Amino acid sequence: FRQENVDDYYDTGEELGSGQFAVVKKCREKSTGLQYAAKFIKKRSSRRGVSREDIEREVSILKEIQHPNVITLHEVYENKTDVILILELVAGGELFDFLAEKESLTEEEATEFLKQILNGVYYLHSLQIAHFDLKPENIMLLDRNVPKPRIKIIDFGLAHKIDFGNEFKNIFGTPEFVAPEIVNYEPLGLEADMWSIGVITYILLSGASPFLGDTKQETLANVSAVNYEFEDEYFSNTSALAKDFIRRLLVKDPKKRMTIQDSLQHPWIKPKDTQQALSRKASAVNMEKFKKFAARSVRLI
Ligand SMILES: [Mg+2]
Repeated sequence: FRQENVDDYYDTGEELGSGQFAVVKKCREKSTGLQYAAKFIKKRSSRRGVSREDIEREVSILKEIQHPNVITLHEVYENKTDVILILELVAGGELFDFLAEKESLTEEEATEFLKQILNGVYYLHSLQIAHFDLKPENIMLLDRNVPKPRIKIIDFGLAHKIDFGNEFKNIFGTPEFVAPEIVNYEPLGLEADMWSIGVITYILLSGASPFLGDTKQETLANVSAVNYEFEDEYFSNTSALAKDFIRRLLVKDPKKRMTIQDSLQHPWIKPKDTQQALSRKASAVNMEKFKKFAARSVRLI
């Protein structure tokens, strides 16, 4: 990690964000004039700060990843109190906020945006990296003011390189979005991201959250038992192909769940014939419900 003062290389401005042991400022690199985001992460052994091990794992994954749909790490600095990630400036806001500004969305147009999400995940999974926190607030746009906005997956704070010879178990993430193996403290791997893609998709089409209960206890029980329905109220204009794609992801047994590669060949994403393309063209997002959803931190432990 770079030992120089980040201020010698960057001018820093306004706060873009803050979470528990971090703050994000917009910054401009002095030698090039280009803008980035600088995330200052408080170093911890002490119940304040992020552990060295977690900081290093997240940085080691960011340094590896280079793909148009995943946020890029520029440089990393360190002083006595922080680690500072200089990151690509991802300034278009959340995908669902952007989609909720539109009047309508066919299933065909929704798959367009989903496909960029699938391609970023396809790349991560091909490097044996599980993201482990896929949910709408981690799916952003690079710049909303262009003909075809680019999706960026962000926030690799929970990402792990999958180790063939050693099971990984942990309890983390947001209850609405975590796979049953996370709720049951079972072996975790790439499949958990696939389940969360199923949840993002179900919400994208309906504006409803599939497993959400009135309490945290109920949500977790719903997740663990895979207890969800496609209610007519929300899903009466959704194609059978959509619902099949979701059904193939929201699967208790991780070995039976569709993989990223399968997902990208699914006929709802890649129709094999005219009939399938027409079925997709005839269905559309429940935009009135989806707008309420977009207009509405939360942790497993
Ligand atoms: Mg986030």
